[PDB]
Amino acid sequence: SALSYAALILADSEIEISSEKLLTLTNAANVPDENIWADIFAKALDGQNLKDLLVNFS
Amino acid sequence: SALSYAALILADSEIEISSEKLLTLTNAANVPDENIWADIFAKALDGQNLKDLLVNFS
Amino acid sequence: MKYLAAYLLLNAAGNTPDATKIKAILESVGIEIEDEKVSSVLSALEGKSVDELITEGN
Amino acid sequence: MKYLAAYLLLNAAGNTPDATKIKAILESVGIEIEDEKVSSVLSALEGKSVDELITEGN
Amino acid sequence: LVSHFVSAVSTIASISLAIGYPTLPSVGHTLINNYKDLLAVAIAASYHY
Repeated sequence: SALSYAALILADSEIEISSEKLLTLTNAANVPDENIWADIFAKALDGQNLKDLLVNFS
Repeated sequence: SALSYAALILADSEIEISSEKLLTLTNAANVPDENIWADIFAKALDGQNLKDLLVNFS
Repeated sequence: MKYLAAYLLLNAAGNTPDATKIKAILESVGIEIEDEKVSSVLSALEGKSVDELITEGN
Repeated sequence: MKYLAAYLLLNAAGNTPDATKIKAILESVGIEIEDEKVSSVLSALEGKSVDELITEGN
Repeated sequence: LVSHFVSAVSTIASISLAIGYPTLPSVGHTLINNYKDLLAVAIAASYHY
């Protein structure tokens, strides 16, 4: 997903996963901003260990 | 890869993985130096735990 | 990693290259791109079906 | 280890022996080679298909 | 030495997969990491798409 890929790149670069930072990467890609989808994405990502989730999975 | 094998030998020998040190092992092998490939390699290896990466993997 | 997520994110939108997009996304992240890392990823990408590689999961 | 990486790196380039290369790579590392360790690795290497051993991964 | 070779081969292979440094063996796996990690964010969370 463009939104999931944007989150993993933002964490790899060392920058926080928020609405501004996702919006700038999303705009550079050329994909239109949709308020509901990135708001939703930050909210799922809130309270998460990105590192611990990333590795297990079937 | 000659570049990946050069990195693991440099860490096992106890020497830092930089452009000079990779270049000397690469030259001893007889493989021509290419600036872009060892430069990416040092850059990819920057900020890494070589030890932690080495062990898991499917 | 930065590079991997950036091209993946673009692939979801459906298009990618050196300056036009890869450079643009990482620059939108606020990070300085290493050229060698972009060049390596692109050279690897050529003649590959990204969708097919995804279809096995590993 | 030093020895393992050195012959592997050469194998990628496609060629290897006692003095000509094994000794040359480790010396390029800046390390003094133990002859007994080179001799043991070479003696083990004889009549082995390195590519086949790689094809199972362990 | 076979065990050590195969383990050395895995160290190289590992380094390759994770690092993303695309000569012939590593490549298809390196692409997969960037997913492995996305598909993945879904499993813990509780947004459904």
